Amino acid sequence: FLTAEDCFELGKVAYTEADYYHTELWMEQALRQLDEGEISTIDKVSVLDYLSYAVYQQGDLDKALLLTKKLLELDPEHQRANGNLKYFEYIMAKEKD
Amino acid sequence: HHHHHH
Repeated sequence: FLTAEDCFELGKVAYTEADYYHTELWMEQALRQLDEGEISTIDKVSVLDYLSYAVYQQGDLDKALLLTKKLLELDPEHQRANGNLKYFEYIMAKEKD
Repeated sequence: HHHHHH
């Protein structure tokens, strides 16, 4: 049985490899396990940080934004997340044409 | 963060 932390380690390495597809899959699995109440050294915000950017890297801005908003519900002061929100929004606005 | 825009 792969734990939330196991999923996270796998996703983190995928991330560095820039394998965003597998980052999203592993990070998603981590999150679900967390959402279901798994007792883990890893936290939701950290999963969300990777997950949101991985989804972005694959071109789903809409979903990247939602995950970002989700992270910020949890950690409103999150620096990267706050930046990401404005960035994603900027690109989306410039996208609409 | 690794491949971040910043």
